[PDB]
Amino acid sequence: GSHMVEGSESTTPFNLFIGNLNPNKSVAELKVAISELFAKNDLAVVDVRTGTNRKFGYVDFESAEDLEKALELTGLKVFGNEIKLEKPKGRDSKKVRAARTLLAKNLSFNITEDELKEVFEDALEIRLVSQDGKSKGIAYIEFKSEADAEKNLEEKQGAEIDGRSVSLYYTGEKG
RNA sequence: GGCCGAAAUCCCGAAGUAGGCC
Repeated sequence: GSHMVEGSESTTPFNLFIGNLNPNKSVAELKVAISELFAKNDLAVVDVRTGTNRKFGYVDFESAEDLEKALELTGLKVFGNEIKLEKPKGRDSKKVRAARTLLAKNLSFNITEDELKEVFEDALEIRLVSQDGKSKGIAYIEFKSEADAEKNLEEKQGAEIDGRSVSLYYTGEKG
């Protein structure tokens, strides 16, 4: 579909983000499962997208009544994958935030975002990196900017905790 | 002239994008 509209960058006033789509299915299949469930729910999905690779995804409604039901619609099993839902975070092109972000490495099974939040008081967001279902030892951390994530990343780099030092791996192309 | 379709260590328009495949 090569059609665009005005207002800003959306097809409707009520939109939303979803997670857990289906990496073993199709994109239209993910949106159709949510479009069919809304047809039975009594909604009116105006549009739906995906979370690149069917990992997460998006949706769009035509009213505040579809957005409120769309909230309760977080119990959607996309082709057998209970998708998650919540306000959209459209800001950086997913791989764009990495520039102003840095992830910690060499962490442990006990450490956590809280501990990173205690060491990275300047970082605004953090994302623990495990093995898709099992603590791995890394933790992403985004700051107010590159110089911010860089000044803190270098300012700590190591943080003696859990009887172990946590390294910090930025997120760019040159690293 | 069709199609095919992965990644980006976590993470929520990456993308239905890149690269690739006939």
